[PDB]
Amino acid sequence: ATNHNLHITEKLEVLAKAYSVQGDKWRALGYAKAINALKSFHKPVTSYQEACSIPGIGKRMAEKIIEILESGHLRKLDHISESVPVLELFSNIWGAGTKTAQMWYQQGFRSLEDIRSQASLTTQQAIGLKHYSDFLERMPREEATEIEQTVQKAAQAFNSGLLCVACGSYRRGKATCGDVDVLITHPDGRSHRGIFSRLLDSLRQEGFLTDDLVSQEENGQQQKYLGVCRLPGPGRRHRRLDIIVVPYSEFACALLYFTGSAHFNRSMRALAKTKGMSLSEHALSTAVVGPGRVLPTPTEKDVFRLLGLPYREPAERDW
DNA sequence: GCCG
DNA sequence: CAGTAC
DNA sequence: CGGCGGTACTG
Ligand SMILES: Nc1ncnc2c1ncn2[C@H]1C[C@H](O)[C@@H](COP(=O)(O)OP(=O)(O)OP(=O)(O)O)O1
Ligand SMILES: [Ca+2]
Ligand SMILES: [Ca+2]
Repeated sequence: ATNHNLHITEKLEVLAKAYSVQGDKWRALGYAKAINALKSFHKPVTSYQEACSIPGIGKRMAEKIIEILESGHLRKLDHISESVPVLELFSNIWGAGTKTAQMWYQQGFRSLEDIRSQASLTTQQAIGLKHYSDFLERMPREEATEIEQTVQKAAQAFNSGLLCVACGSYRRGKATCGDVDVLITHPDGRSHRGIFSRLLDSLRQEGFLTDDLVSQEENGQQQKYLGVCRLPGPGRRHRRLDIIVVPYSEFACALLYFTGSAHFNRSMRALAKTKGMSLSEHALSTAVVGPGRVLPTPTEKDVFRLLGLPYREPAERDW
């Protein structure tokens, strides 16, 4: 729909970003839920009382909204730390978070060139710094498709029955993507095994995979790769790529989880908890007693159904 | 930051 | 264990 | 006042 409260959310996003890079994770989360609540509200917010009735907006958030309504400006925006642009600069390095960004700032570093010459870097952060510009830009939707087809083609060379899906914002119909996550499975329930490691080998040989961030991550029977790819041809940029191989049993939940968004996932976890359940990339389960009971879910719709929730197409999962 |  | 990412 | 998910890898 249309955001009737753009004059409000524009300013709040600045604060959310400031709180974010300063390590204040929960405070940032509150702003994010608030901003989401505002831009999905059916009309302009016009009073403190009306603001408070909205779930996700309490007194402190309502005070700010009202200030914006009354004067058109937020005072807090004029008192945000001078360090925020620099901490944001450092936080856009893959492998570096707020703790690192603060350490670097406290060491006197103020630019990427300083990090490069005076700072110690993990192998991951060195790759993040090397591809900094390319990772900051979002790719055209059409490029996410080619990357998907590249992984798909290499995978079906081992087993034609394999199924590959690109999740994330791409699956949600965004015109651009921050990165690509390709989910791979097989319907026979077994042929997905033994594919992952020699798939990555193949993709390295043809020069598609350029760097590894996490070469291998084993979570249950899921296998995950985090790395960097680059399509053939002149002018092509380095892009963030994820490859997850999952068994068919967990495909619906994995699909649901990697499609996102992260806000949406969080909301579904909360909803699951109210019905005495848990939701992960692997399954929908009854709450812990020993472990819990895995409720089987062949399709994403079965997940919504077991949660007593009307299905939402991927395009409608922004939060 | 907000909620239960 | 702490930090980071998913 | 505590939860806002739980898990894996890197160092
Ligand atoms: N704290 C979390 N932060 C980010 N992603 C998470 C988190 N928890 C679960 N996920 C999931 C949801 C995401 O859809 C999935 C990977 O998607 P991701 O690349 O991070 O963003 P996105 O593809 O939805 O948007 P975009 O491409 O614009 O960055 O990881
Ligand atoms: Ca409220
Ligand atoms: Ca993505």
